[PDB]
Amino acid sequence: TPLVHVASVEKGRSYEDFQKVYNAIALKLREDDEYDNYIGYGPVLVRLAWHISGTWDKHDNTGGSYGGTYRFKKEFNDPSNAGLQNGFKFLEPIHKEFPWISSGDLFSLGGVTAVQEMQGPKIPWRCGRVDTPEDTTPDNGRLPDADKDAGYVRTFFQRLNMNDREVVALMGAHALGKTHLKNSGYEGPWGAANNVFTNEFYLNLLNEDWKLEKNDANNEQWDSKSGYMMLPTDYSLIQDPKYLSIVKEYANDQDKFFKDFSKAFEKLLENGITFPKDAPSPFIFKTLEEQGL
Ligand code: HEM
Repeated sequence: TPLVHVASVEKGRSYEDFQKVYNAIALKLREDDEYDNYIGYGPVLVRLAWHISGTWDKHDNTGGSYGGTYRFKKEFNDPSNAGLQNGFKFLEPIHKEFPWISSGDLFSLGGVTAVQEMQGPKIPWRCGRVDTPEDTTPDNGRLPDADKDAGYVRTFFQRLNMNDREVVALMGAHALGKTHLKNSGYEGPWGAANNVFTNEFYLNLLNEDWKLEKNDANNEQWDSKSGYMMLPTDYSLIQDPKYLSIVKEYANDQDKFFKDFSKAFEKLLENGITFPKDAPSPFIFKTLEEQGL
């Protein structure tokens, strides 16, 4: 009924092989530091890994990270994917160096690497995604809109099998990077330390004096006098009572948030994938710093 996507390890590669891909991504992150006014590519990589995974539909098992479909024009040109071509171009040179890794494995590993190199938590990662044909490419319109409320958010995330806790944990990724008018019709960062992974998102949410205003794209965003912004969907996290108590927990405990994020992020990246019992356990990569590199 539902497609079945069995993870298949890239023939004859082990942990050490993947650690080398990780280290290559990481060294390039370190080196190409001028991107987006010195934010670096970390944030776009995280967003890339979420977008390739977010097309999943728990109803017929289509979409998700498995197929590396983002490589196809249809998904690549998804209006909701605007600005991701930058993460793509960053990974190409890497793919050329390690041509045996599948796309889905590379795209998703980029996300893990960025998080960990940006001082976030360790995210267990599993290999085995297999490139699928251009015809398995999901139609556009499965990624969420930003101009909605808590109800939309809850409903949406339900398609990916995420509960309230998972939704709020994952959204704390908004501490990274920023909106770009040209990409999404939103402009501004969510906080100050946008290339370091912290619970800043939650603090800003609770602590700033947010003003609803329209931007130059003629969209409404919540603006703070500190120069930060929140999307309607971000804001909705404090409008819903269930959401708001989680936000509070995270604002209060960065550890808690890190643990929750880690689980939800991995889950997000593994949705739609069946792992045979003989499959290797999830890998935990060392950072550059842990390797002395
Ligand atoms: C309701 C769900 C979400 C909505 C509506 C949303 C919307 C957006 C929008 C409109 C942008 C700005 C794009 C641009 O103009 O460059 C953005 C950026 C970003 N999103 Fe989200 N997002 C959502 C969930 C997530 C999740 C679950 C993650 C990761 C777990 C994530 C990670 C990021 C990151 C890191 C950026 C910054 C990228 C950069 O600086 O290029 N977002 N998101």
